[PDB]
Amino acid sequence: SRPPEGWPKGSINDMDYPLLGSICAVCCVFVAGSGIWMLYRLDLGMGYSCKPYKSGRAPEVNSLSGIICLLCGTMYAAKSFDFFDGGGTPFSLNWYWYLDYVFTCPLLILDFAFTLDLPHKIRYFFAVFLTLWCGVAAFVTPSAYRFAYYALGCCWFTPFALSLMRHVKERYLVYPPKCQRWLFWACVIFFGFWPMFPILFIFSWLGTGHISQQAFYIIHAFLDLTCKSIFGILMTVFRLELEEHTEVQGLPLNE
Amino acid sequence: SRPPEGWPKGSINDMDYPLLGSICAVCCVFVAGSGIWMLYRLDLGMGYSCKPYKSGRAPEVNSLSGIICLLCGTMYAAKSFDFFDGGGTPFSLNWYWYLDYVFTCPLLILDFAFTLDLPHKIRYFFAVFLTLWCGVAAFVTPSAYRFAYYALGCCWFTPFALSLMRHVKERYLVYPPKCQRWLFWACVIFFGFWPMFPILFIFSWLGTGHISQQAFYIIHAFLDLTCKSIFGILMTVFRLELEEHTEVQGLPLNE
Amino acid sequence: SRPPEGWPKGSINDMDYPLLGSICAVCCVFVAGSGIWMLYRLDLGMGYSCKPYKSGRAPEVNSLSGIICLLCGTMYAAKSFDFFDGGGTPFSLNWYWYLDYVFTCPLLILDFAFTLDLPHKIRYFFAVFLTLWCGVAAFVTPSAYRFAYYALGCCWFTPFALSLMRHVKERYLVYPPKCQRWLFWACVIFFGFWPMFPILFIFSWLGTGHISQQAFYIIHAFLDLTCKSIFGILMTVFRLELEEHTEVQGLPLNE
Ligand SMILES: *C/C=C(C)/C=C/C=C(C)/C=C/C1=C(C)CCCC1(C)C
Ligand SMILES: *C/C=C(C)/C=C/C=C(C)/C=C/C1=C(C)CCCC1(C)C
Ligand SMILES: *C/C=C(C)/C=C/C=C(C)/C=C/C1=C(C)CCCC1(C)C
Repeated sequence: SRPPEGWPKGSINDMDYPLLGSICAVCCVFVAGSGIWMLYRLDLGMGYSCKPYKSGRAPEVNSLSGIICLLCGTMYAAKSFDFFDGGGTPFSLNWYWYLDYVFTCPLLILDFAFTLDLPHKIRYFFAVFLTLWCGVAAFVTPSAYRFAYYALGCCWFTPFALSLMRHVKERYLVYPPKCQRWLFWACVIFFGFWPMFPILFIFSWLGTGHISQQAFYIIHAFLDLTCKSIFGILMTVFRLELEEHTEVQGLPLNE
Repeated sequence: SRPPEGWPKGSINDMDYPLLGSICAVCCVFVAGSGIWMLYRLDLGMGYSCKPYKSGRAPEVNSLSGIICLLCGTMYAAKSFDFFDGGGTPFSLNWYWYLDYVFTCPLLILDFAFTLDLPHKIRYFFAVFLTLWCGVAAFVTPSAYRFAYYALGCCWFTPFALSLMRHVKERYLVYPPKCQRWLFWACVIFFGFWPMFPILFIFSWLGTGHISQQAFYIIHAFLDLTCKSIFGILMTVFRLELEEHTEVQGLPLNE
Repeated sequence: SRPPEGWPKGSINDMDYPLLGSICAVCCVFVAGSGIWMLYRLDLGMGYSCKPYKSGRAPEVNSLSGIICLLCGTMYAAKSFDFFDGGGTPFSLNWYWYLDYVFTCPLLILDFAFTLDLPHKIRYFFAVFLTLWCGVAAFVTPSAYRFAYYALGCCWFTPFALSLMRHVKERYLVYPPKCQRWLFWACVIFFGFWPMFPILFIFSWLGTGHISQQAFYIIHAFLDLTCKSIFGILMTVFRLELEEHTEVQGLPLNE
């Protein structure tokens, strides 16, 4: 991909590769670290009290928050190696925008859906999956059909966002107030930050032209830290509060 | 992919791109529309009587018919954008024949297998998956090993077709006559149309040479409409008849 | 991929393609054959006595050993067609080292994990998946970041190997001595041979330079025969011994 004489001067690929490499490297360590904390604490037991799991194992699906973090962090390690190697390398996760997200965003929606017991888990998964594929297509397409792909993207996303809103709202009163606190912050992230991604696309170098490819890399690093690690920690703490109420103390869910 | 001077005149890629774009666009709307009807009716309740689901949710796997339709329709939107953009675009679902089917055909077999309660669901899934990958390989390979890939394809498909025949036949008498009617039409499609795909490959421009790449695109649009939408509607109506008998009226399956 | 004038003389791709084709072809037949035996015997019933399954079906997950074999054998058929066609063909499973393993190795770990009832099945799956992706990246990367990808690979693999060791050791005394015999050989393969793959990478033409690309193809054919077929047969016989004890004879697991 990289011209043997380096990227052209005025090229969108004429970036500060050392800085980009560095930023991915730190993001790699914090996101992966958060995942290790998540799996560790999950194994410790149920609730803050750390009541022993009857089976001696946590439920399989509780592992998704941590796994998503370890997977996102591993991709940030790859992304770093590409930047430090100057970009345009044979195995570049920095070349096809959104391809990495095809793997992590559908897992995030499942994690949220198992944690709250939302209906229509298969639908939510495919809604998210198709949305990210439209993004990928949108980014590689140089014609105006760029915006045909983007719109097709928005067609999937909008009914997904509104459906999820209604479903979370229905379950938000089932949980006790202590649980309700963590659920609030996770909703802020989901409904605050997920819309940021398509709004950013419009102002990028592929739309209006306000945001450079370099700034775009740095911004997605902050967004990935928030949408994976912090969200992950919020799901973990939400599940600890929930277990303390229902399992350690034996109380019942409003429902 | 597209030469800057357009496709050569005698080229297999010298096609009526406006017509192809148009045809994919209509197929996109009908297939996606059918899927929306499928998920809507599923949510309404069990049977024609629309008896409330006890849990308040349909079973997850009942969503596959509709999902398959929404996924196939979304790919027909992509295929349209590629044709209208003249073909050979960076994100072309019209370039690698059969790649799209790698995602939808294994889902169709699961849908049919959950609906009838066939054995060996994991086997059926991988049988179908491998068959379509052989097709993909067959299409990109320009040598005579084209027919080595095709044969390897047929090796997977033939024992799958015969195994399924036997398994459907065993379950066809379990169901009441009203159900038996819909099951018949779905079998016609599965055993009539699925064989059409490999028979078409032989007469294509990659075999004998009777069918042009353009005609081939138009024919697969009709086959996708039949194998996804109509099949989908037949599964839906079959499940409505079945639920009316077993759930609303409480009758028992012959079995 | 292949220069129209053939591969250069001193090229790593100047190989004995007839011999390579031949070797893949035999490996294809034995691995696929073993899989057919595996599914056949599974269908026969529970234990050596072949006690009828109550449901009339084997459990779905017992099919994985055979499926993995049929999938690996099918890829060896593809690999053969590529070698006989001289290499560098459009659908070459011989071009991107380790890509094929991305599909089979995570399935092997699930098969082993369902058979022994190991905890953390989702974690084990993703540990293996990410490791093989690091291999793929390592192989295509020509820079020294080759060894950054390899190390990242080893970061996933090492905690996986040690975790599995501890978990198998905990379950190895649950099973009766007759079962314990087969479990021993399967552990030899898993802990003997899986480490062979990264040790080979170091001595290859991409590391020190002791092992040629040709020898490397032949060695992986022997390793795939051992890690898929023989392992597969060991899992099958282990499950037959186990069922004879617990199901046919009704005895209890130490646990
Ligand atoms: C961890 C990364 C996350 C949560 C990413 C989410 C990304 C989106 C919600 C992206 C949405 C898009 C559209 C709605 C349409 C156009 C293309 C996208 C991918 C930017
Ligand atoms: C919705 C699309 C469907 C149901 C497609 C099915 C396609 C096949 C059954 C194709 C079969 C093939 C072979 C049996 C061998 C050669 C290659 C194929 C893919 C044409
Ligand atoms: C059937 C094939 C099997 C069991 C292959 C297993 C392969 C590995 C365990 C490979 C391991 C690697 C590393 C630990 C790091 C570097 C890259 C690999 C893929 C060679």
